[PDB]
This record gives sequence, structure tokens and C-alpha cells, in this order.
Amino acid sequence: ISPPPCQGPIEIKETFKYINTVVSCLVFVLGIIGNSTLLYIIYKNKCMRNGPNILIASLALGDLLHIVIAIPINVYKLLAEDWPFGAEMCKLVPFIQKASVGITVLSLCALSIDRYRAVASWSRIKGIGVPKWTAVEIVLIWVVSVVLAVPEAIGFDIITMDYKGSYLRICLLHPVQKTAFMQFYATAKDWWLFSFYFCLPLAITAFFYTLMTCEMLRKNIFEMLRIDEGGGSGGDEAEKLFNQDVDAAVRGILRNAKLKPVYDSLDAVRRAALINMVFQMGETGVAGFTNSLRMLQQKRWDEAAVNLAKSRWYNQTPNRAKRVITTFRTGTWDAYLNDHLKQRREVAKTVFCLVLVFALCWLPLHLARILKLTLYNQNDPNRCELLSFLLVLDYIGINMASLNSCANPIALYLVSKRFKNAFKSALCCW
Ligand SMILES: COc1ccccc1Oc1c(NS(=O)(=O)c2ccc(C(C)(C)C)cc2)nc(-c2ncccn2)nc1OCCC(=O)Nc1c(C)cccc1C
Ligand SMILES: CC(C)CCC[C@@H](C)[C@H]1CC[C@H]2[C@@H]3CC=C4C[C@@H](O)CC[C@]4(C)[C@H]3CC[C@]12C
Ligand SMILES: CCCCCCCC/C=C\CCCCCCCC(=O)OC[C@H](O)CO
Ligand SMILES: CCCCCCCC/C=C\CCCCCCCC(=O)OC[C@H](O)CO
Ligand SMILES: CCCCCCCC/C=C\CCCCCCCC(=O)OC[C@H](O)CO
Ligand SMILES: CCCCCCCC/C=C\CCCCCCCC(=O)OC[C@H](O)CO
Ligand SMILES: CCCCCCCC/C=C\CCCCCCCC(=O)OC[C@H](O)CO
Ligand SMILES: CCCCCCCC/C=C\CCCCCCCC(=O)OC[C@H](O)CO
Ligand SMILES: CCCCCCCC/C=C\CCCCCCCC(=O)OC[C@H](O)CO
Ligand SMILES: CCCCCCCC/C=C\CCCCCCCC(=O)OC[C@H](O)CO
Ligand SMILES: CCCCCCCC/C=C\CCCCCCCC(=O)OC[C@H](O)CO
Repeated sequence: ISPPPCQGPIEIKETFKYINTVVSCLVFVLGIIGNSTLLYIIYKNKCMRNGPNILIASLALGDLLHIVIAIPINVYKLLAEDWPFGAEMCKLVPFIQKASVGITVLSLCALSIDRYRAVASWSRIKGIGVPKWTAVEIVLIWVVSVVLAVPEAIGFDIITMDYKGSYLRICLLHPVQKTAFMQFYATAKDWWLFSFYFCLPLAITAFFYTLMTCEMLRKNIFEMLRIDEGGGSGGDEAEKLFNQDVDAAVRGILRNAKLKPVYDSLDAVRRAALINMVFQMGETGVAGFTNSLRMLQQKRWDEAAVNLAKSRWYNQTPNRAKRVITTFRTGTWDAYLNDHLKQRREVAKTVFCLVLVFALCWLPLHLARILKLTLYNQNDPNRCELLSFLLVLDYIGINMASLNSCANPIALYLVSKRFKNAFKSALCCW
């Protein structure tokens, strides 16, 4: 017997009824096949199961449970223009959904941490089967996500709304909560969702991804020099001593006037090539390539490559010079590519892609909720026009956030050739 009143929302809600229904059905089909296939693939590859990619199976299973339970209910609700179900279903759907993105949030954090740990060591000796502590991680992730979603199950209920004489059943977080905690949860829910399900995963994953790429860069520079010196051995002690020589070499470069401008201007990979040269000829010898240094300062890669090729250094040690100059030219590790550098590159790509896909899928909806919280005043005279914009962004945000439930298998297919090959075997060859 409770009502609402305006103008702008009406046609947007009706217009988006078909958009929301189509996106949900798309997510349902793409998500059901992609995540089932992903689970199938991950557990079968015993070298995958050995390590961090078992957390990706946790991702896929959590999204699968949301897809099979919550999305059909939402489709029925959209078409019915009412909540046709009972109170139990009203409590179940938001509980399942909140638990599922919690599993996604914590799995992505765990994946970025475990990838960082793997990079930090030399001569990694893997065990057989799922590592015991990764299994503990999975249980903990799922238990915490479920406990955090419990308030949805407690708070949601069915109420009847009267809209201009028409009665509608609506499933929502009940306006009156019984306990003081549940009343606090209702007031704080919107900020809490932004904090735990958006800010926390971005903070954890950005930090550990950054640590991981920094250690990958040091190991790649270490292998670059060892390969160019005819061979050598890695390990924590060997790397630490080498890193001190690198740090000292960069300290020298920053105190020499010819080298600092080109060094500061260069990217990380191209700085390694310049450090490589400093290791071979010393600091003053590198300063001699004024024309070449100028070209690298002005980003003339091909031009700089030719000038370096025409040098005494090139004549004496051509094989090393060719590799160094390719590094300058491409800004990649392709000339020094071995299995270690190959595996480091694939690892960085998959973690980066999954986190970025999560962030972009969810950012519009979180931005919706925030703008509505801070800005929407119904007491402001032009109340209905601002609502129209927020309602449209909220609808877009809902569909884009929903896409993340099916996006990870597709992203893995597109980014990792290992996963792409495994996808083809399971689907195209079945
Ligand atoms: C961490 O979680 C969030 C963080 C920040 C903001 C929102 C967050 O989560 C939500 C979200 N949360 S909610 O507002 O508490 C809510 C949940 C369920 C329900 C019914 C349907 C049971 C009555 C009504 C309201 N609501 C919707 C929503 N979608 C459609 C209509 C009404 N509401 N979408 C979200 O994410 C979109 C992705 C998604 O998967 N949504 C979804 C889908 C696609 C189907 C079913 C249920 C849901 C929540
Ligand atoms: C694998 C992918 C491409 C399949 C896509 C399935 C989508 C497009 C299908 C599945 C269910 C379908 C909906 C089911 C019922 C209705 C209600 C009707 O009043 C309008 C059409 C509408 C809204 C359909 C639109 C198309 C639809 C959403
Ligand atoms: C890449 C994935 C391929 C698969 C895609 C499957 C086919 C979807 C095609 C059309 C559905 C479009 C539905 C969304 C449009 C809703 C119509 C609408 O809102 O119309 C309002 C009207 O203009 C007010 O008068
Ligand atoms: C794999 C993990 C997934 C976990 C999924 C849990 C599913 C069961 C829970 C709620 C469904 C409710 C069904 C709605 C029908 C209600 C009928 C009824 O009245 O009885 C049940 C109620 O608990 C007493 O009345
Ligand atoms: C991704 C899907 C999540 C994984 C599967 C989910 C876990 C299912 C196991 C136990 C249910 C949770 C047990 C605690 C939740 C029940 C609490 C509750 O329902 O409260 C009733 C409320 O008080 C009435 O008003
Ligand atoms: C792997 C390890 C698995 C560990 C598994 C942990 C499961 C959840 C534990 C604590 C969360 C519960 C904390 C909240 C307690 C609520 C107390 C309560 O229910 O209060 C009654 C209420 O006051 C009457 O109306
Ligand atoms: C294959 C599926 C895998 C699914 C794996 C999921 C693991 C969930 C395990 C324990 C969570 C139990 C949560 C218990 C929450 C206790 C607090 C509570 O229930 O509060 C109700 C409130 O008191 C009413 O008024
Ligand atoms: C690595 C360090 C991470 C540390 C672990 C962080 C995990 C949770 C994240 C944010 C906490 C939630 C903050 C949100 C506060 C609840 C909502 C609120 O602000 O309630 C007050 C209300 O606005 C009055 O009107
Ligand atoms: C120097 C050490 C600091 C290192 C930091 C790393 C930890 C960051 C992790 C989570 C932060 C999440 C913060 C979420 C902020 C939103 C909370 C908020 O805005 O409060 C609501 C509103 O203001 C009330 O009315
Ligand atoms: C592309 C199809 C878009 C469909 C509709 C929008 C859906 C929005 C969700 C995700 C899009 C963003 C995903 C971006 C992933 C980038 C991965 C990447 O950049 O590769 C890593 C490498 O290190 C450098 O390329
Ligand atoms: C996953 C991506 C989700 C898909 C997102 C696609 C972008 C939707 C933008 C505008 C459509 C709705 C705009 C409605 C603005 C006009 C509302 C109105 O009242 O117009 C009535 C007339 O029939 C028509 O304009």
C-alpha cells in the first residue's frame, strides 16, 4: 500500500526491459558454456592443477552457480514486471549473487598473490596435485564470501507496493530491519559494496601485480646479461649480487650528464639494453654513441638501430650487439626469449587481463551507485531529470557488471594461447 511518483523513469524502465532480458540470456548461454568448459579444462591439465590456475576454477564455479540460479529468476522477474516468487527466492537470489562476486573478488586477490610468490623464487620445485595451502585458501575464500552474503538473506523480503491503484509485489532489502545490525547494514550497504567488492580487489591486485612485474623485470635483466655473457646460473644470492651491480650502474648513469637524459626518457625494457651496454664497455664507452643516444632520446628506433649497427662494438661482438639493438628497436624481450621469459610473459598477461576485465565490467555500476548517493536530491526542484540519467547509467552498469559472469573464459581464450588451444580441443573437437 506504498507508492512512488514521477515521469522520466517510466519509459527507460520499459525500454530497458528488453535490453536487460537479452543481456541476461546472452550471459546465461555464454557463461554456462564458457565456465563449465573452463572448469573441465583446468582440472584435467595436471600441470595447471599443480599451481595458481586452480583459483581460476574457483572463479568459474562461483560464476556458474550465479548463472544457473540467479539469472533465470531475474529473467522471469523482468518479463513478469513483478516479483512472481515467494520470500525464500527473494532471499536466495541476492545471497547467491553477493556470494559469487565475493568469490570472484577474493579469487582474483589470491591469484595475484600466488603469481607474485611464484615469480619470487628460482628453481621452483612443484608438488603433485593441488597444494594443501591453496586448498585451504579456496575453502576460506568460499566461507568468507558466504558469510559476507548472509545479510542479504536476512534483510530481503517481499512487500506489496501500490502504484496509482495497481498493486505490485517487490523483492528488496526491507525498509524496516528487525535488529540494530541489520538496520546499520541497510544504511551502510552502498558504501560497503563499493569498498569490499571494488576498492579492495583493485588495491590488492594492483599492489601484487606491481610487485610481480618489478621482480619479473629484475629476473629478465639478470637472464639477459647471463645469456650475453655466454651463460651462467640463477638463484637468490646470484640475483641479489647482480641487482646491486645494476643499482650501482644506474646510480652512475644518473650522475653522468650524457647518459641521464636518454636513460630517464627510455622505458623499462630499453633501459635494460642501455644497462647491458654499460656492463660491457663501461660508462664512458657508452657515452661515445652521441648520435645513437640522441636517436633513442627522440624515439627513432629504426634510425638508432642502423647507427648502432655501424660501430666498432658491433664489429667485435656482433651476436650480442644484434640482440641488444633488437631490444632497443622493439622494446620487447623477443631477442632473449626463452622458456623462463615466455612463462613470465604469459603469467603477467592472464592476471592483468582478468583484473582489468573485472574492473571495467563493474566500474559503471559502482559509479552509478556513488553518483546517486552523493548527488540525487529529490528535494532539488528538477528531481526527475537527474534521475533519468542515473537510472540509465544504473541499467547500463547492471548489464556490464553481469557480463563479468561470462567474460573470464572469453578473456582467457583471447589472451593465453594455452587456454585458447585447450578450449578448441574441448568444444570444437567434441
Ligand atoms: C557486489 O554487488 C554489487 C555491487 C555494487 C552494486 C550492485 C551490486 O549488486 C547488484 C545488486 N544488488 S542489490 O541492489 O542489493 C539487489 C540484488 C538483487 C535484487 C533482486 C533482483 C533479487 C530483486 C535486487 C537488488 N542488484 C542488481 C540488480 N540487477 C538487476 C535488477 C535489480 N538489481 N545487480 C547487481 O549487480 C549487477 C550484476 C548482477 O549480476 N546482477 C544480478 C543479475 C544479473 C541477476 C540477478 C541478480 C543480480 C544482483
Ligand atoms: C546464444 C545467444 C545468442 C542466444 C540469445 C538468446 C536471446 C536473444 C533470447 C532468449 C530468450 C529470448 C526472449 C524470451 C521471451 C521474450 C518475451 C517476448 O515478449 C519478447 C521477446 C523475448 C524478450 C525474447 C527475446 C530474445 C531472447 C532474449
Ligand atoms: C554479439 C552477440 C550476438 C547475439 C545477439 C542476439 C540478437 C540480439 C539482437 C537484437 C536484440 C536487441 C534488443 C535490445 C533492443 C530493445 C528494443 C527497445 O528497447 O525499443 C524501445 C522502443 O524504441 C521504444 O519505442
Ligand atoms: C550448491 C549450493 C547452492 C545452494 C542453493 C540452496 C537452495 C535451497 C535454498 C533455498 C531454496 C528455496 C526454494 C523456494 C521454495 C520454498 C518452498 C517452501 O515453502 O519451503 C522451503 C522453506 O525453506 C521452508 O518453507
Ligand atoms: C556462489 C554460491 C555460494 C555457494 C553456495 C552457498 C553456500 C550454501 C551452504 C550453506 C548456506 C549458507 C548457510 C548460512 C546462510 C543461511 C542464513 C539464512 O538464510 O538466514 C535466514 C534468515 O534469517 C531468514 O529471514
Ligand atoms: C575454514 C574455517 C571455517 C570457519 C567457518 C566460519 C563460519 C562463520 C563464523 C563466524 C561468522 C558468524 C559471526 C556472526 C555471529 C552472529 C551471532 C548471532 O547469530 O546472533 C543472534 C541474534 O542476536 C539473534 O537475533
Ligand atoms: C559445492 C558448493 C560449495 C559451497 C561452499 C560454501 C561453504 C559455506 C560454509 C559455511 C557457511 C555457513 C554460514 C553460517 C552463517 C552463520 C550466521 C547466520 O546464519 O545468521 C542467521 C541469523 O541469525 C538469522 O536471524
Ligand atoms: C590491504 C588493506 C585492506 C584492509 C581490509 C579492508 C577490507 C574492507 C574494505 C573497506 C572497509 C569498508 C569501509 C566501508 C564502511 C561502511 C560503510 C560506511 O561508511 O558507513 C557509515 C555511513 O556512511 C554513515 O552514514
Ligand atoms: C599508508 C597505508 C595505507 C595503505 C592503504 C591500502 C589499503 C586500501 C584498501 C582498501 C581501502 C578501501 C577504501 C574504501 C573507501 C570508501 C569509504 C568511504 O568513502 O566512506 C563512505 C562515506 O564517506 C561515509 O559517509
Ligand atoms: C573487446 C570486447 C568488448 C565487449 C564489450 C565491452 C565489455 C567490457 C568488459 C571488458 C572489456 C575490456 C577488456 C580489456 C582486456 C585487455 C587485455 C589486454 O590489454 O591484453 C594484455 C596485454 O598486456 C596488453 O594488451
Ligand atoms: C551491455 C550494454 C548495455 C546496452 C546499453 C546501450 C545504450 C543505451 C543508451 C540509450 C538507450 C536508452 C535511452 C533512453 C533515452 C530516452 C528515453 C525516452 O523517454 O525516449 C522515448 C523514445 O521512445 C526514445 O527516446
